[PDB]
Amino acid sequence: DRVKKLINSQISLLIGKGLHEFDSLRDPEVNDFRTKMRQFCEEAAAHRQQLGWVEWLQYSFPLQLEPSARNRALLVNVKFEGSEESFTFQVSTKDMPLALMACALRKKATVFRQPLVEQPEEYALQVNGRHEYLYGNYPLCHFQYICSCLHSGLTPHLTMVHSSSILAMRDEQSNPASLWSLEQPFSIELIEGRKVNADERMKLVVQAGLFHGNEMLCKTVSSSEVNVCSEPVWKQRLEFDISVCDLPRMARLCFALYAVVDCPIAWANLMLFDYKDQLKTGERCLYMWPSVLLNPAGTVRGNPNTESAAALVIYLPEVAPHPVYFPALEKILELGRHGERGRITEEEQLQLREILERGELYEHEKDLVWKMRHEVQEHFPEALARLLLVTKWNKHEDVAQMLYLLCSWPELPVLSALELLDFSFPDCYVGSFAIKSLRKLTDDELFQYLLQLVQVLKYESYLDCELTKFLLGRALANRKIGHFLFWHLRSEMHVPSVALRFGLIMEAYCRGSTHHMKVLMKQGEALSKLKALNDFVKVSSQKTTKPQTKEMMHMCMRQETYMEALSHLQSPLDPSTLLEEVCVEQCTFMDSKMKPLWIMYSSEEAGSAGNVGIIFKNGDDLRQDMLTLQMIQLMDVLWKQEGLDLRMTPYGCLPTGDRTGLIEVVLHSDTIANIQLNKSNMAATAAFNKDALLNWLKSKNPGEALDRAIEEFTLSCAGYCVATYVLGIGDRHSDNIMIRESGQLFHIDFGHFLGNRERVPFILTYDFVHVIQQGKTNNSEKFERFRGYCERAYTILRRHGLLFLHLFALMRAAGLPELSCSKDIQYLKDSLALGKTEEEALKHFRVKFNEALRESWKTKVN
Ligand SMILES: O=S(=O)(Nc1cc(-c2ccccc2)cnc1Cl)c1ccccc1
Repeated sequence: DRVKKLINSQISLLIGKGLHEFDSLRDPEVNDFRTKMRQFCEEAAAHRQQLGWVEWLQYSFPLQLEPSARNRALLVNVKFEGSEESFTFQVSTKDMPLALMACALRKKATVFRQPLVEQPEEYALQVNGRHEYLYGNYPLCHFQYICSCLHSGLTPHLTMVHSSSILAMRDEQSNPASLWSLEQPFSIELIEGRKVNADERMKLVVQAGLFHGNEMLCKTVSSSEVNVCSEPVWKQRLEFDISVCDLPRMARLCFALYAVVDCPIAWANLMLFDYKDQLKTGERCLYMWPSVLLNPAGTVRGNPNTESAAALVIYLPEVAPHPVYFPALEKILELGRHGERGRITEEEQLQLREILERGELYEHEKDLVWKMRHEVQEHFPEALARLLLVTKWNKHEDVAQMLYLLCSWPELPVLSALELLDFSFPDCYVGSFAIKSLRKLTDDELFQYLLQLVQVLKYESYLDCELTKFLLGRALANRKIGHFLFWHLRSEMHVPSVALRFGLIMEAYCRGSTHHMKVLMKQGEALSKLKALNDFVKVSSQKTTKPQTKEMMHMCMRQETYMEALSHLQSPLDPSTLLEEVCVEQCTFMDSKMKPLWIMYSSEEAGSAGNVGIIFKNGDDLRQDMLTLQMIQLMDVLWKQEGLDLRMTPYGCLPTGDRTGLIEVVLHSDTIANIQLNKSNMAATAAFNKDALLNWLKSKNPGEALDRAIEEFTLSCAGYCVATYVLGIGDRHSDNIMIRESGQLFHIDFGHFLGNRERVPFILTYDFVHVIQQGKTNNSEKFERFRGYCERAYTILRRHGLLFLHLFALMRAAGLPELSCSKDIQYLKDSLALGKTEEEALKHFRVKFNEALRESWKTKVN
């Protein structure tokens, strides 16, 4: 009672929408989702509270392993929980956590003078001051943390945590106690319009279309030209060239209101069948969306702003004296079960094999694929997507035959399934099949494609769908998936077209984890304080000097409310990272337009690893930066899987709200511009500006350490050269290129990509060529090693080109201005040269790299 009320108020606060607003809609679809998903999520919670302690570690602290894992001597520091005493010992990189734990237990038994009761099977290793653990049958070098410690030269710091301490964690965090006979053409009545705004010199026209995804089910139909006014009256029948029996389940009726002398005013879409498969009848008031002509990919829910929105009043006629439902799967299978099998020649079989292993088709090739659909199922099951595109979705008998084959179709690889989630495959059985083939995704693969799967939610026609249930069950079984599902949904609550669906998904999730809701509320409280702090800085910076604005910012941070809200939270960029004590004296802001905040933290328990920073940005849209950074991280994963480590810096970037988000601070790094300022009285002051970077690296890496710093520079430079080329990242200058003290180079501020439209050439800078060449004019041994790294990295990506295309195609749903149409994805097809052999593509890359070298020489000549 009292606790249910508190939880409801806490969910309302967290999701940024009062739960009463869901009830105020008196919508049965909203109500059924809330009830079904509350039940499904609470069952997930009860399953969790009973997990074994190692399974609970898999839930809460999923393993962070090196892509390769999916000899060498090592020093490790181990302490036991609650002890100020630690033990430093030598293990091998090939040793398993259990060997290290048994070594720590022998040390404790000798130091505490007792033959211990505890066995190493009773413990897990926590990374000090982090929500990260090392457990399982994996050598130590396979863990991201150990791998990171080895490369940086730092000593791993671990805590032996007993099964009883993990079980106390689990307990503390528990939840509190018949259509086919209807042959008449499809038709509607266009009654009237309301709240219409347009030039009175013009006329109003309503264009109407019937769609199955992106494809027209028949020709579009227009109303008559009526004079422009606030309340236009049509009262006319619009008839389509499609029988009511041929309407597919996922048929959408799309509208566009416009003014003619073309002038787009608004658009609205609706599904012809409801969420309970009933064919819609009666009057419908369609609260239209402003047009930026038909928009089939647009949401099928009305504009919530009923006070200002233009509205179309339509009538769906009563086609039968009884409710008509879409036929059940059993009746569809019955109809599709019958149909002649393909009996063709070996030559016509060779023409079919040529096109199925090939990508648009000619009409005769379509009729052949459809004829040979049984052979597609039995010998080319990965060509399901081609066959689905040749199916005539506007003929219920052809759809029945396709659906019969699909229900016996073998499970497809993850790559094929991601393609099948595209809006070009709108059928709910195709969608269900795609999800079934994605269930085999590992948590690491799911995490990698989470952003795209969340965007796919904007294509969903109904609230209760297989994709939401899949995403919810996977989020409730893995805290890190849960974390990022919440934030991707939360960051779009200011968008009216998704606020309902997203708010309901977050409510359902919260029912499944009360503790995690409170952890996320703490993150929201910090973000709330950061926004108020940033507004103060924006105002102050325009009136006083930077050291004055910085002092006032510190004073505001020093307030009890800010110190409490800003300290002891999980990072929204990484729930493994704990943001403990805010280091006020170290906090600052950037001189740029939006004045982003630089917030520093420290943790005594994590030591050096607890020294972390976050950038809070308000005023810019960070979605494209996040997508680019995720794509670079995917490149890094793919290269490491072929044994190529290009020493990339895929730092965190997370939109959290309306033009609001966080960026991970990469410590011990500076921009090329600051280094190239060539300031006097510094360790890097150069005779020639070209020496500055190398002198800076020399000062950070004394003696023998320079060699490895030049090598890290070369590797990351090859990785970023390929990544910016493939992704079309332009506007690259000295202030958006950074360098780490280790020698690693990385890119920041990714506002423009995919050539944005001017095709971006491969980029080579003489300042970077100089470091690669170890400060020598001619050093083709070092330069050509660099070109080899570029070529190897490029050819690895091309081999996974389809994965990038499928993910970028899913991202079209994001609404990013630079990722709107097929032209934007043409850029990625061209940069990866996928319509070529590896020989023709490598030849082409060599032409572009040599062209970039000749361009770079225009700077070398001087
Ligand atoms: O305004 S900023 O603070 N935004 C930003 C900073 C970083 C960043 C990340 C890891 C270390 C360091 C800076 C990444 N992306 C962006 Cl858009 C910035 C700082 C320095 C140069 C230019 C822009």
